[PDB]
Amino acid sequence: GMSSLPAVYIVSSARTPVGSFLGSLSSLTAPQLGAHAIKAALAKVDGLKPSDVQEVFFGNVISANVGQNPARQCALGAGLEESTICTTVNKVCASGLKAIILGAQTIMTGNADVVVAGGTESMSNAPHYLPNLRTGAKYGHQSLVDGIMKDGLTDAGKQELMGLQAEECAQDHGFSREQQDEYAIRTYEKAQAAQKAGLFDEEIAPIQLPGKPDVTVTQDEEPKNLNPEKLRAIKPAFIPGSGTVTAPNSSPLNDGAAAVVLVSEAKLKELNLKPVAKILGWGDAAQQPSKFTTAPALAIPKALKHAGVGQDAIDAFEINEAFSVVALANMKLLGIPEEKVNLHGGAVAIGHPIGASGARILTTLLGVLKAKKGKLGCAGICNGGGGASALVVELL
Amino acid sequence: LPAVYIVSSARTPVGSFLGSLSSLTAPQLGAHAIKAALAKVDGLKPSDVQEVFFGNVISANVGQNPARQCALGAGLEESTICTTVNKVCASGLKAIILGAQTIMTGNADVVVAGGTESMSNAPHYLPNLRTGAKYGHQSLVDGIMKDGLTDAGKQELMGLQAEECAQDHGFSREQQDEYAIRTYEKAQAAQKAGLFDEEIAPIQLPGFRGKPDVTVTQDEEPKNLNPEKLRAIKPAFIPGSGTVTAPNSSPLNDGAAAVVLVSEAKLKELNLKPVAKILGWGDAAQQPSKFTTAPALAIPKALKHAGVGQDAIDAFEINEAFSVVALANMKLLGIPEEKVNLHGGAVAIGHPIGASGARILTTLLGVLKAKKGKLGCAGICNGGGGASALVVELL
Amino acid sequence: MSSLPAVYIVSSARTPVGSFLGSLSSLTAPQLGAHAIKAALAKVDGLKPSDVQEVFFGNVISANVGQNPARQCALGAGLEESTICTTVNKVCASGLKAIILGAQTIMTGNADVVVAGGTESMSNAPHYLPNLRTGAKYGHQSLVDGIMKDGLTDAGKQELMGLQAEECAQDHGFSREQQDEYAIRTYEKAQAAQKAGLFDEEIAPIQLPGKPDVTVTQDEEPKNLNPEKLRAIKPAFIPGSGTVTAPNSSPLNDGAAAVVLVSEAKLKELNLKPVAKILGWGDAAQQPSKFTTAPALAIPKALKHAGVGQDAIDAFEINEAFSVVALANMKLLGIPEEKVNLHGGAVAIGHPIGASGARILTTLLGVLKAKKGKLGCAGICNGGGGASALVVELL
Amino acid sequence: MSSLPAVYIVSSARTPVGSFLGSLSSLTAPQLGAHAIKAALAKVDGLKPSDVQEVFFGNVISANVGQNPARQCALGAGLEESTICTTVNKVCASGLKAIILGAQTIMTGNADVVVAGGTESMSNAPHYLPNLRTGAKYGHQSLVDGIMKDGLTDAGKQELMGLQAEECAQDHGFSREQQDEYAIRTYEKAQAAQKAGLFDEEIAPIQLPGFKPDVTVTQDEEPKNLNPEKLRAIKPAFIPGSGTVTAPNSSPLNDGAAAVVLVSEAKLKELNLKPVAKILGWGDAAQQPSKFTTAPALAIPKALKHAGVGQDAIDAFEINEAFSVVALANMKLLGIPEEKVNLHGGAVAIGHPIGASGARILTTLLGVLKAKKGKLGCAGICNGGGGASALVVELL
Ligand SMILES: [Cl-]
Ligand SMILES: [Cl-]
Ligand SMILES: [Cl-]
Ligand SMILES: [Cl-]
Ligand SMILES: [Rb+]
Ligand SMILES: [Rb+]
Ligand SMILES: [Rb+]
Ligand SMILES: [Rb+]
Ligand SMILES: [Rb+]
Ligand SMILES: [Rb+]
Ligand SMILES: [Rb+]
Ligand SMILES: [Rb+]
Ligand SMILES: [Rb+]
Ligand SMILES: [Rb+]
Ligand SMILES: [Rb+]
Ligand SMILES: [Rb+]
Ligand SMILES: [Rb+]
Repeated sequence: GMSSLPAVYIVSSARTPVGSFLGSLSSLTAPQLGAHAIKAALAKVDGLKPSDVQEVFFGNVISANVGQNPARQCALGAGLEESTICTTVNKVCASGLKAIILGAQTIMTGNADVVVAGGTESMSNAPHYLPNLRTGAKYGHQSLVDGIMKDGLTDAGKQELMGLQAEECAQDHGFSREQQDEYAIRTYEKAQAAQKAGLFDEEIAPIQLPGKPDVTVTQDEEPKNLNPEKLRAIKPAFIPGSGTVTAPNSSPLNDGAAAVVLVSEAKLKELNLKPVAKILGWGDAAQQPSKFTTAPALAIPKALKHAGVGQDAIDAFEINEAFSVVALANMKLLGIPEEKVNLHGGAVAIGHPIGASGARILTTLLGVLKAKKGKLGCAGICNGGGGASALVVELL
Repeated sequence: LPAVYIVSSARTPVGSFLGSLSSLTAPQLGAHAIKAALAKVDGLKPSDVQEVFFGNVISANVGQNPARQCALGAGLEESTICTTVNKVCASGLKAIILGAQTIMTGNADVVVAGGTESMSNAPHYLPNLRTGAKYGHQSLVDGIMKDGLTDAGKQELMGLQAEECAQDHGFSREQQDEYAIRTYEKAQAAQKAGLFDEEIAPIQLPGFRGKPDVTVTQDEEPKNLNPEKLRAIKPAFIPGSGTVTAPNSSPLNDGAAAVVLVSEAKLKELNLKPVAKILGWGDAAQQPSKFTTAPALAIPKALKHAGVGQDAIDAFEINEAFSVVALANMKLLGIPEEKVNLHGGAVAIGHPIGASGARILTTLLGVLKAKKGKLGCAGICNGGGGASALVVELL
Repeated sequence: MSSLPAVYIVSSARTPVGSFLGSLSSLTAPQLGAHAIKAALAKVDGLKPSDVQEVFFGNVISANVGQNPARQCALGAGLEESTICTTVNKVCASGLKAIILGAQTIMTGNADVVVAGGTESMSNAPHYLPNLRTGAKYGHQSLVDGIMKDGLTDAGKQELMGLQAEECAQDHGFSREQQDEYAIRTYEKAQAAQKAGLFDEEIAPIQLPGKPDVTVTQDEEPKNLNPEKLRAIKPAFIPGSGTVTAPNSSPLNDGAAAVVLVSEAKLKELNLKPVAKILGWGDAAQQPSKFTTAPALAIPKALKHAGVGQDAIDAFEINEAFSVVALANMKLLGIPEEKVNLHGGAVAIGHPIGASGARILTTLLGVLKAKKGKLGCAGICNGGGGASALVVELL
Repeated sequence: MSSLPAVYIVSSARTPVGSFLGSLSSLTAPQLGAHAIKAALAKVDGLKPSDVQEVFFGNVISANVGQNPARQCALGAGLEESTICTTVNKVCASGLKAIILGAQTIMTGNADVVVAGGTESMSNAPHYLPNLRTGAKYGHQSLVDGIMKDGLTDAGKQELMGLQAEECAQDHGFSREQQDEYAIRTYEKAQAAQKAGLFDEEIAPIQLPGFKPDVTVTQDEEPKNLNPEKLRAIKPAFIPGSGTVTAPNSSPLNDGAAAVVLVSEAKLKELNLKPVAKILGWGDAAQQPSKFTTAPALAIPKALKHAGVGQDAIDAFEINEAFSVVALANMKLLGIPEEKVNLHGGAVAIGHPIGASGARILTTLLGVLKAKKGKLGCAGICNGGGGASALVVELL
């Protein structure tokens, strides 16, 4: 059981704003975004130094042309000691949450006391691939492969976009274009309402862009884009005519990063640190790849069981909105009412930098718990390939 | 914390760059190694495997989650948890470490861990098509150079980091060439004595347009040694004064390796016979350009974590990123070469970077069984300034 | 020359000249060329498009335009499938060499009605991947900009034309200031001609399918004159001491131009009213990096072929590949600027390279009419060392 | 043409024709062209390379060849920087239209010594990336094969010329078997000519310097590849099942160049040059693009009428074998017996470097007239887009 293992505390978290594809943060690389989130998270822990960080796990999916070990570049960019252990993690969309699980485990096996974990993604700076230049292609037109499509959005087995599998999800659990559109509208409003109230101000670390004075990106870029008129009238994106999944009710392509700082019980009292939360348990699950959309229906109960906590005891859920239908399907399958789900909006309105989103939603979950005066939270995120990861936190 | 047992391991032949295995993708190599290792364990079904950690560095164009593709191609259940890991050249060993940790915290009873790389199939990148470039010649980036072989800070290839290592600790073109010949001869002796045959799962490549079927059983590189050609070849990274060459460096390669890990409880429940027991591990890191000598920190950290002294180890696998890397670390730890890489190393065998961390552990178990040894240690440096080390006991 | 059958220009037309990636960048080179051909034929009272027997059309950067750009221009303009079509490349002189060949084909009796001219879409010039058939096993590769490679780079020196312009400033002693004042004068002349409607007759406006429809009626570059910015900008090819700038060089541009040529017998048969008579021509060439002053050879040769003295020419068109090219040829030939490019030149109007040779001829006929002149001469240098020139009489 | 100034051929020369990515693939198009020009000039006793005033050179796929391929050919062959140089593109007819334009430039008195011909390096045709200047934000992108785009595809229908060859087989009733047995006969004629040394005079062997032993390329690469059983058993190349056009009975893709040296009557007498042949006339013609296959049935009578020569007076024809079916159809339409056609084999067996073939077949034609003691020859060559060019010569 968890209680036979040492405790792990979150003592801070931070995230960049989430920029739009080729948008506000498109000039920064994935490690520049990662360094920014790590540095801002560490600056929040009173009593802890960046040189105290021993190990880093950082998610990143589309690592092509990012260079050697994205996590190492995030760590050194943030002013961490060159002695820091750094590992990049790829569990597609869940990478940012699995990096946190692996960070927690490294404290629990006793191999570190201070760990930074999270994820980063610069989808704007994902390149195109030329796959056959070494052996040559003697004759015929050839292809420049979009690295986002190939390594981020296509299921490897069926060679099928995730949106076509989200469409399969809509067929599977009975959710219409209208049901997905009105959900999409509601989470955009929740995200806009949070923005208007300043409820992202704590978690977000504004970015200063050089160039005489500086430009500052302080807000997530996608929430303001809501136009309910065009949203309900838009042509569907994956099945012309009878499709239900659209770009407005799907997650966008985005840039962003998020980071949490984990410490062991020894270091927490030895440095007399203020803990923000405790990790109570986690769960990974996986099923048929084309059914990844509902893999949180397995991961979430497994994480609750690991934590020894009931689904009704949870005050707030973060169920990552890869698509609107993903949130609706898992809510129906679990019997979770939407009034406890994605209370400041979700990825459909906020953005989905795929390697970071597992940590982004945990960052937001902590804000939701403080803002709405809850204690227990559960984050669940599906990933292409059939999997999902889930985590259970107690606000301290 | 619960004990972690290795019940089997397997590896592909290591193919040469654009060579015997260049038609196979990294998930194809990885799946091959996984189901080969699982077939060696009687009493364990492939459906018993709950989680997979697989190393892979140059993942571009491999498709979503290389480790998931390795697991599903190997016949594992769609319920398996699959994570791809990149710690550059240490990826295959760090995957095994994460796998053992997952057993130790009680979240899995059967884990497959390892690594794969198809350097033959690493693409080139066009990085500015999305925003465009109005006028000017543009660059196609070689993914091997950018994401595998170039240090991020210095923007210098690994062979220049290895020239630092030579000047830092005092090894000449002669001492590195003599070492390369010794490890080539050690690799050729093992092939002839059949000492790789257990650990290598041969790959069948059937041609069927009237073409003949092909079986790859050997590692492709060891046979290529020519000491006369080796000694007289020109330097590769610094003209005239350089000590590092292509023959005394590791090559680019294709390969995969896997281990099956089980918990103390599952080993008893299913009546499994263990091959080894993981005793401890250690990750370490220092200045990025000095990554060549990071094993000098990782290896003692892994020895200390395991409660085992340096003089107790029967054999070391110190991954030969370059001949000079083995020579430098052998100097700083005080290890005699008579207890290092006893069946050859990556200079002669090949270096599919994502896989080598698990490749040298696989070969290490073959060293201990053949030499009738008890305690083995493997450490592997990685670009960025880090290294990973692991200590096993044969049973 | 006079001892051969006479050749008459019965019409001419040009597109507006669009800026690089500007107002005409959505049209392909054959679409621009077809537009110019159709508009030239529409001006000839008593001649049908079906009477056109043969086409010569210039085009330099033909990559990805498809088979035989000239044939595509011809069919796109509505000419018969019986029409003989040949694409011509003499780099920047292509459009004028095309007209020379068209005249010769009438002179040797093989046609009575010929359309000739040139077209270029520099906006739609592709990038090249040169080594994908045989492969490149390892290393960063390049994507070659087709404009630089096939248009603007001298093959022997592998230096861009701007550096040949600097050779010209050094060889004939023209400072940054002299080049800048020339550039301002030619922009002013182009703007004046524009505003006075003097390009209205020669230009065939282009309608783009719509948003609603957009019509392009004016050359895009002339309005861009800013004298203060032009005098203060940094030099574009040699830092610090350079003299050649983007303002005082020709730009990259899109456009086409065409003339309709007929024999003397066909003029009478169809009772056609000629606009001008071709009196003679000349090509010349010298050292490739000195292509800038090859018109100082080709212009005297064309005048001698035409049996016309230099002083009798009422207006010259000396193509402004750079401001320094006009200055140097005016100096070498002793031609006063008051007789040169009277409605502006390519520094201000634009330089679609395969078309400019025919573009300046169309403009020259307009100049001779507007300024009440009879004899004109067009001269255009080209990458590689060459130049072409042609003498016309306005009737 | 009789009332027009005379034009003499004083020499000709061609490279060996190399297979696609074969014996000559390391040479650029201007390197091949320079070789042919220099070799042709070396044959003229009493004429210097510095006497050449003007050059017309065919070349179709000029992408990445650099400025003015013809100029590069001329300067590479050692001609003066004063030489006037123009590159010509009438697709497959380029090399013969170049010679026509060269003859005209003598006839109008603007030159007395002209070199004309053509060159193609199909091995070194690049691929194109068409949308890098404006960018392409998202999606896989095409790399266009320059051979397919600029050499082999009719611009109107976007149809490969092999498909229009099938239209020819259907239009004129030529079976798979008629095309195959024609192909075998022309391979046999090429082999027989090769073996008897009948190409030795016209071919200029190429010496490739070793980077490694030097390599001399002496013979055309394709004739030896004839395998009659495999030629008859191979699948069709363009229409599965019912197709009649195959790779063996079509022209290959090839590298090579050819050149002729032309002089005026005055210059022939001034330098006391020995003429090889006289150009008697020429003709170009065109029709519906997809019927380019039988455009030589228009060009040949037009060139004969221009020359004042009857079809029956011709001792030998070169009808360029773009496809076997092209030679069969033009022989049928014009009533020309095969025993007068391509007496040393044609492009199906020798190869088809498209910018050079128009000049290559004229060089070979001069060799056939000498070997067979003929006097009057006619070369005709169809070209993509609907055209053809033809030329009549008299051996002196
Ligand atoms: Cl998965
Ligand atoms: Cl590292
Ligand atoms: Cl030239
Ligand atoms: Cl045509
Ligand atoms: Rb701090
Ligand atoms: Rb903040
Ligand atoms: Rb959206
Ligand atoms: Rb088994
Ligand atoms: Rb085996
Ligand atoms: Rb080696
Ligand atoms: Rb008309
Ligand atoms: Rb008329
Ligand atoms: Rb007009
Ligand atoms: Rb300009
Ligand atoms: Rb000679
Ligand atoms: Rb010869
Ligand atoms: Rb053939």
